Amino acid sequence: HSGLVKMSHPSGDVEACMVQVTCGSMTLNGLWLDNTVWCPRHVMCPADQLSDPNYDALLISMTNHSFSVQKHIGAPANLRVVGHAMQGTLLKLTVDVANPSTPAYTFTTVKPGAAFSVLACYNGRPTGTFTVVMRPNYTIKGSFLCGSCGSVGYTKEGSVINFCYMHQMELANGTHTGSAFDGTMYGAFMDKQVHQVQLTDKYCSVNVVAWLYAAILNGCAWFVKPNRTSVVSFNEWALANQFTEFVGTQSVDMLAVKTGVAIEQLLYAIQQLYTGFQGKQILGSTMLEDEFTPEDVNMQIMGVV
Amino acid sequence: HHSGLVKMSHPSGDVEACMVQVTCGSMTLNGLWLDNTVWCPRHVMCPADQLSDPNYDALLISMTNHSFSVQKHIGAPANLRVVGHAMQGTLLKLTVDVANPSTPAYTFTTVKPGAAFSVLACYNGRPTGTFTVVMRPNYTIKGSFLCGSCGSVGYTKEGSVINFCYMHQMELANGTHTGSAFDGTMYGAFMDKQVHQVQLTDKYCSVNVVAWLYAAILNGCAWFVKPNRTSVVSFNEWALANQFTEFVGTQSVDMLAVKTGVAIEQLLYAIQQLYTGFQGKQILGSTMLEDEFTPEDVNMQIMGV
Ligand SMILES: *[C@H](O)[C@H](C[C@@H]1CCNC1=O)NC(=O)[C@H](CC(C)C)NC(=O)OC[C@@H]1CCC(=O)N1C[C@H]1C[C@@H]2C=C[C@H]1C2
Ligand SMILES: *[C@H](O)[C@H](C[C@@H]1CCNC1=O)NC(=O)[C@H](CC(C)C)NC(=O)OC[C@@H]1CCC(=O)N1C[C@H]1C[C@@H]2C=C[C@H]1C2
Repeated sequence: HSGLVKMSHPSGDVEACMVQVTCGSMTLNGLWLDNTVWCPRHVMCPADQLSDPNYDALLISMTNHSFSVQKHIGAPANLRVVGHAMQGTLLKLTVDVANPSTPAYTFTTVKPGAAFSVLACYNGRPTGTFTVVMRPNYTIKGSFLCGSCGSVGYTKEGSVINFCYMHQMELANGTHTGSAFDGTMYGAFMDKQVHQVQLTDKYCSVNVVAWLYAAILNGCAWFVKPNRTSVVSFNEWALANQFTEFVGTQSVDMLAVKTGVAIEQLLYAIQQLYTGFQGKQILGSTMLEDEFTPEDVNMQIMGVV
Repeated sequence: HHSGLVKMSHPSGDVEACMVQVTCGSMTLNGLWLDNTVWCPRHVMCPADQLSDPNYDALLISMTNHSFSVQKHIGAPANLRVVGHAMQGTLLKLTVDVANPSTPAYTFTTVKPGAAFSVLACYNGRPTGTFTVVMRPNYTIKGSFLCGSCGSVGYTKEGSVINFCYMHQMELANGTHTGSAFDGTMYGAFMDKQVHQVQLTDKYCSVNVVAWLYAAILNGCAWFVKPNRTSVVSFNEWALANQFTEFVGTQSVDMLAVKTGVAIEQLLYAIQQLYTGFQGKQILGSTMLEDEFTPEDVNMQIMGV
């Protein structure tokens, strides 16, 4: 065993922020921070109108009294809405009570290849947690059912929660996408119930490098050769072979120092392994793995945060 | 026949009233003053001899409120007292004792590749020029910035609301530029330190090339239009093999297709042929594909939408 698992942040601080938002006949989840509740704006749309909503007119049609916000877990509460606004694909509802359990937090956009934790919620109740990597095509391979919209994704730096994702939709191929908290959708997606052009996914090269380092840290290094491929040369190759371009980080550099294996050795290895594992395995796998980040490998195997 | 297309920025007056000079030690740059907050690049704290690998966490802890001098030069001049300081990603959040009386209605958003925004280029807190750029697919912009321009801001405008999307940070080796969003993340994989950085490959923005071909058709230049069509799905496979972004249609593109009667798929086919060479002909005075004008630019400037 590699010692790697899909590891999420503990979810308790975020659980204490989750609420149910109802607007007429629709209901979904919201995030209660300070005096604000964030939720997907399509809670305003009638179920027979999700294909072509005019969110501007829907917002005008609403009053503060049109929204009901309920906290179900912990100490239950019904929150009076005293203001409402739209930002991109999210609603910003102002409530009369500040969440007493508001954690230290920021809003940040997550980048392709980076990992974050998701708290899956239904009717304002947390039901599970998992971690995903933002794919190069700005989808995530998640697990979301009807009623999950408004479920949140986040990272944590120290005690500060960095909210990066609010769930909106499932694509035809079964992957998922949603909004950052500036209200933009990830990728080119729109929050309407129409089939949409979803872009080509790629192998995340930096994460494949991290995984090969995890294998070396486990004493599995049959694929390591003296041969090296430069970052520039690898990146020209990656463009032709459905890999993201490799951008080194201090986290990757720490793996290189610990193992004594240079990044360029693993970039050469990836080019060979992409043509076939030749009947061999790496960490029990016969294919490249890009769902573990350099930070994952440093933390889980080396204890370096 | 001049197309009627120019690089058209928003009037800058609303944003000029928000620019300030921020000085820390012997480093100076520009800041954005909204309500009681001044945003600026965090490398204002870094000594000029330390920019290659700054310890920004240690630098921030060493500062006091008195380390920062904030001055408004244009309009009604003022020297603003800093009463709090914090770091959000690659930006500093300085709290000042007086709210900007000229704060416009505003939001913070992230701009996506191919989208246009306006830039107010500033030096020592003084606006000096305005221009418009499109975010490149490698998350750089083709700007015009010199020493002292950091903290210059980019924005779009929806109605009277200014959507701030960019704070200038650096110039890359190839002469292009990049910066931060106001969540503090750098665009792309870039880091705000003075070191060599991998530059991802740029691509043609297919949606903008399509917009430009519609501009040509609207101007009576339609020799490249044929009955032949390429589907979006087929074009996007071709695009990944030819350094184009994948095409995602929008309502703005659809408006161009309806006005001209030329289907998107006809222009996707045309792009594929034109990319191999214009065969000695010109389109709107050019012998190569143009991707610096958006569907919205064409709708606004040519059809007057
Ligand atoms: C919000 O809770 C919900 C989350 C979804 C539900 C299933 N899994 C999820 O992650 N979001 C939606 O239902 C959104 C709402 C939009 C953004 C206004 N719609 C959505 O995800 O739609 C998916 C696709 C898009 C086209 C479409 O009709 N459709 C639904 C599928 C499901 C049924 C089988 C085929 C169609 C109908
Ligand atoms: C802030 O005012 C300033 C704006 C720059 C100045 C020139 N044009 C701009 O856009 N920003 C900087 O000086 C930053 C500071 C960093 C982020 C701490 N550095 C910067 O822009 O460096 C640019 C230099 C000069 C041109 C160039 O290629 N380059 C990058 C360095 C790094 C590699 C080693 C030498 C070259 C390549």
